[PDB]
Amino acid sequence: DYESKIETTYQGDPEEWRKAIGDYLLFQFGVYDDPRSTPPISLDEAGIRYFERQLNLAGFDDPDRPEVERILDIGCGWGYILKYLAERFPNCMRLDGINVSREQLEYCARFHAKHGLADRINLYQCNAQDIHLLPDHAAPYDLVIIRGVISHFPNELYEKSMQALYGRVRPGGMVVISDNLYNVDLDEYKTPKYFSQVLTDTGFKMYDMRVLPSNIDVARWLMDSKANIEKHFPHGATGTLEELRVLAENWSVALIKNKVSTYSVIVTRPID
Ligand SMILES: Nc1ncnc2c1ncn2[C@@H]1O[C@H](CSCC[C@H](N)C(=O)O)[C@@H](O)[C@H]1O
Repeated sequence: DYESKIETTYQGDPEEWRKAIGDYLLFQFGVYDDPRSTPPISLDEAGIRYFERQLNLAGFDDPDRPEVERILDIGCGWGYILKYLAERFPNCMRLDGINVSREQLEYCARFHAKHGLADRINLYQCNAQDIHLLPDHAAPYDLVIIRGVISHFPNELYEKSMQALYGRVRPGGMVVISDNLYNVDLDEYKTPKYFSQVLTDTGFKMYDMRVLPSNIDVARWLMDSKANIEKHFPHGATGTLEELRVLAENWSVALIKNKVSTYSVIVTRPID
């Protein structure tokens, strides 16, 4: 039922999703402050510049760092992050994606194949808590992406997932996380502290943690996706797209009030 509830969330025609969240189908917000972004900044542009800023903060614009031989994308959505990483790391011959959504994985497979990446990118129906089942234990991960996923995890699944992940990360390896955390510890009519503590308790060293994108940039992404749904589905969106259209206002209000932020959380497995 856990996986059924996530399958329902991300089900529906990817071609419909494109009209709402952009052609790249990236679904963890974006940054609007990149000097390379020419206004008006699209959801696609905001989303990929946000990911590029995360990789910059994780040290991947420095050439004096180890070769990236193996990549994991935990909760790989509609597969654009894996496609981007295959082009950014053209000598990386193994990029693994895990997802519980069969419809997203079926789209990922077709999208990657179209781009000649079917043999470099491996896609698994695999819950983050079962990552011990990923093949080739001899090849640790140099780079792990967890972009807008852990919000779907009960605390126990988050802890077990990070415990499972840690042993499979190469010492010196980077885990690049984006999640939507609460700044307020009360019921009003995961916190940064708890979120960070799970990673450090696991044995990861904190490398960089910050609000990113800014509250106003997350609000802009949400209100732009809302405008997209209202323009492209004037007669009514349904399921997750209608929920997104409604959540956009309430979440944007929470963001302006600083009740919630999106955090860039980059940890490393220590070279010990
Ligand atoms: N327990 C779990 N194990 C694996 N993937 C999960 C998961 N719970 C949620 N997911 C996946 O996490 C994703 C959340 S949406 C984010 C998608 C992508 N990382 C992006 O940045 O666009 C979805 O693809 C969802 O199916």
